[PDB]
Amino acid sequence: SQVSEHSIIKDFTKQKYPEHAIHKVLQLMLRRGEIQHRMQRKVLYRLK
Amino acid sequence: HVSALTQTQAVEGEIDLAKLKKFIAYCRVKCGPRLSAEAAEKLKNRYII
Amino acid sequence: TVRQLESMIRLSEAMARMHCCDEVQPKHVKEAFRLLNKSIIRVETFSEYCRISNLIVLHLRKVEEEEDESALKRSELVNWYLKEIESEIDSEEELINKKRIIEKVIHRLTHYDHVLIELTQ
Amino acid sequence: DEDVKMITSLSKDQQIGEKIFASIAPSIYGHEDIKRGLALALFGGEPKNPGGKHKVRGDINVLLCGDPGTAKSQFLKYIEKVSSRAIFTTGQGASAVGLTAYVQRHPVSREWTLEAGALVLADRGVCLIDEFDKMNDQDRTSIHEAMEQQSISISKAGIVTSLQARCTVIAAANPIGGRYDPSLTFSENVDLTEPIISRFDILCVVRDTVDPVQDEMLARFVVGSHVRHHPSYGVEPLPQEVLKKYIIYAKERVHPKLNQMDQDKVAKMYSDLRKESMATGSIPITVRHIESMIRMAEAHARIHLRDYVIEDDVNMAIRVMLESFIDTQKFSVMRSMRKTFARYLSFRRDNNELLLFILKQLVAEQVTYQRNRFGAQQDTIEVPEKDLVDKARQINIHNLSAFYDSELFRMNKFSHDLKRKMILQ
Ligand SMILES: Nc1ncnc2c1ncn2[C@@H]1O[C@H](COP(=O)(O)OP(=O)(O)OP(=O)(O)O)[C@@H](O)[C@H]1O
Ligand SMILES: [Mg+2]
Repeated sequence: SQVSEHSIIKDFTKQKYPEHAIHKVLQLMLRRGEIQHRMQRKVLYRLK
Repeated sequence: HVSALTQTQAVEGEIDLAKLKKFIAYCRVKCGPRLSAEAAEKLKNRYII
Repeated sequence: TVRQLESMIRLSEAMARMHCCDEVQPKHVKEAFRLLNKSIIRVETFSEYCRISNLIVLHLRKVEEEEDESALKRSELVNWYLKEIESEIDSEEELINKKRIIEKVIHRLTHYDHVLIELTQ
Repeated sequence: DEDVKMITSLSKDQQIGEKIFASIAPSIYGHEDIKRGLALALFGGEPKNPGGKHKVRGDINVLLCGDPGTAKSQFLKYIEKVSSRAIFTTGQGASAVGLTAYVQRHPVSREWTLEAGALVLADRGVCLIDEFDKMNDQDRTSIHEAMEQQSISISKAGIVTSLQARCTVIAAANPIGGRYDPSLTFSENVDLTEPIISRFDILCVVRDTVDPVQDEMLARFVVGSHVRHHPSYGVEPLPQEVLKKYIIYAKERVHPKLNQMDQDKVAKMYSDLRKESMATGSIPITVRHIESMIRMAEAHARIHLRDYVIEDDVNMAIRVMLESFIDTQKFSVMRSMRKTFARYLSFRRDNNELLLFILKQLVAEQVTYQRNRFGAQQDTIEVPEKDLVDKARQINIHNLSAFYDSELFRMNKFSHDLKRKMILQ
C-alpha cells in the first residue's frame, strides 16, 4: 500500500517528534530497500 | 592544494616535525609521573558511577 | 564472442587445406558455420511463459516511463492483452481459455516470481 | 632541439587534446572513453606534500572490468609498448616477473640476489596486472600495501628494508558469474573487496551487448586485420614517436598551478551530489573523488602545456569523475542520477550522439517487442519521428535536420522519409 510523505510528517509532528529524525529514518529505509518512490516523489510505497 | 606549492606555513604556531619528534623523545626518556590521592578518589567515584 | 569468429576463420582454413584449394571459398565457410552451430546444444527444461512475462513487463514499464500520470491495474492489463490478441483468436472458447491461462500466469508472476508488484486500492 | 619546437607548435594547435585522445590504441575499435581515461593516466598529475606531514599522490590508477572477448589485455599490451618504463604481470600464475619480493639464488647466474616485485621495479613507471581476480592472498596483500602506503617492506633472511613503490597501477578483470549484471553494484559484480576498489581513481565497465551495426563493424575490422597480415572525430593522430617525445617533455617541463581555481562552484556541486546521493539512499560521494578531479584537471592542464589551471580542465575532470561515479550504480539509481545531472555530463558533448542514443533505445525497444510477440524478427525496422522529437524536447532539443544530415545518421544506416514522417533502419 502507498502512503504520502506529507501524511507521515503531519502524523509524527502532531506527536511532536522532530522532522529530521523522520527524514533520516526514511533515508535508512530507502537504503535497506523497504521504501520506494512512485512516479512522483510525493507518495512512497512499501516493499520487502 | 593551492598552498602546498608555495609555503608550508598553514598555522602560525606549528611545531616543526623534527622539533616535535625530538621533543616527544625527550619527554618520553626524561621523567615519568604518577597519580595523586585526591584525584584518585574522584576517579574511583566516577568509575563506580 | 569474437573467439567464435576466429574459430570460424580457422575452420575455413582447415577445410581449404583438406580440399587443397588455393583460397577460402564460401563452401568451406558454410561447412564451418554448420559444424559450429551443430556443436551448440540448447538447454532443455516454458518459452511461452517467458514471452508473455516479457511482453507484460515491456507494457508496464512503457506505461511507467511514458507518463508521470496515473497507471493501470491488473484488469486493465488483461483487457489490453486480450484487445491486442483480438486479431489472433477466432472463437470464444480459445479466448476464454487464453484468458484463464494469462490470469494464472499473472498470478504466478505477482505472487511466486515476485517480478510484478501488487497494490491495494 | 627542433623536436622541442615541433612539440610547442603542436601545443599551439587548439585541438591537441582530441588528437592525443584519438592517438591511443590504434588497433582497438571503440571504447573511446577508456582511451580518454588512459590518456590522463599516462600523462599523470603532480604529488603534493606540505612539509613532511601530508602526502598526496599524483598517480591515477585505472581498473577495467569486462565480459570475455572485449579485448582488455590488448590495452595493457599497447600501454606496455608505449610506456618508457612499464612492467607486465599476470595473477593467474607462472608469471615471468613476480609480484612479491624475495631473496634467492638465481638459477642462471647462481648468485644470491634480492629480487623485488614488479611494483618496486616500476619506479615512476606503470605496473600492469592481468587476471586481477585470480591473485592469491600474498599478491593481494602486497598490492594493497603498495597502493595505500606507496612503499614495500621486506623482512626475510636477515634483511629488513623499505623500498619505494611510486608507480601507477592499471588492472583488468572479469565479473564473478562471467557476465556483468546491470541490477547489481560494481562491488557485488567483482570478486575484489571494497578497500581495493576504493584506491582506483577510474573504474571502467565493458559490457557485451548485441548491436548488429557495432558487431558488423568489429567483425569487419577483425577480418581486415587477418587478411592484411597474411605473409604474402579526431582530425589526425600524432605519430607514436612524436607522442612519446611529447609525453616526456610534458612530464619533465610542465607543472600546472592551481592559482585560479573556483571553490564556489566545486563546493556547491559537491553539496548537491551528496544531497542527491543521500536522497537515492546508496553509495554517497566522498571528498576523495574531488581530489581525483583535481588530479585529472592537472593532467588536462599538462596536455595543453598550460602552466595554470582554467575552467575547461576542471569541467572535463568533473565530467569524467561523474561518469565514473554514476556508472557504478545499479539500474534505477544510475538512471535517476543520469537524468538529474544532465547539465554537467553534457560538457563538450555532441547533441547528435545523444539523438543517436535515443534512436537506438527506441529501435531496441521495438526489436524486443517484435521478437517477444512474433517470435522472430521482421525484415524492416521503422520508428515515428514524433517520439524522437518529444524525447529531444524533454532534453530541450527542438531541431533535428542537422542530425538527419549528420554522418552519424548515415553510419548506422538510418534513413528519414518525409513521405511518411518516419525513420527506417
Ligand atoms: N574491439 C576490438 N578490436 C580488436 N580486436 C578485438 C576487439 N575486441 C576483441 N578483440 C579480439 O578478441 C580476442 C579476445 O582475446 P583478448 O585477450 O583480447 O580478450 P580479453 O578481453 O583479455 O579476455 P579475457 O576476459 O578472457 O581475459 C583478441 O584476439 C582481440 O584481438
Ligand atoms: Mg586477457
